[PDB]
Amino acid sequence: AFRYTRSQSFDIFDINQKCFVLESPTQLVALHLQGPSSSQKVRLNIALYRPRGPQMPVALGIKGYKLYMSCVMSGTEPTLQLEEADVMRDIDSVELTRFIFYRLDSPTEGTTRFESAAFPGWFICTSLQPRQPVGITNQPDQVNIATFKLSG
Repeated sequence: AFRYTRSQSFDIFDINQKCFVLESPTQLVALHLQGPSSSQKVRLNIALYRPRGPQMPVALGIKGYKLYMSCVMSGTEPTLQLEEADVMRDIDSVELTRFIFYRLDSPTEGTTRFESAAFPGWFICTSLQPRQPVGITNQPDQVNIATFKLSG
């Protein structure tokens, strides 16, 4: 279990300077943005949680679109999705742990990885190629990018 402490908004880019856009209500994509005002860069409203004991556990809100990121099984594959969810005070079930990621900062380099709490060993990643969905991988930074830079 995790209990909400506060939220803070951040810009995010991957290590190749791709940002996120909301391609459709259920899919984020990563691209090099310099487009029109129908392609609006996504910011994250990062909800920080305090654990029980069983670390910076966070939920990742898609700022202004009323969505949170989650990891769920689809078929037999771990999958990143976006779900309509309100702000969750208490994450106190295996089910709700789908919304929790461990924010893993490398302070010296200012980079960050996000590991799923529901699927340990799985990390948020982007394709090496632009205009592809944001996903999860158990081979972080291996023919994908799992390294991000956040700025508040």
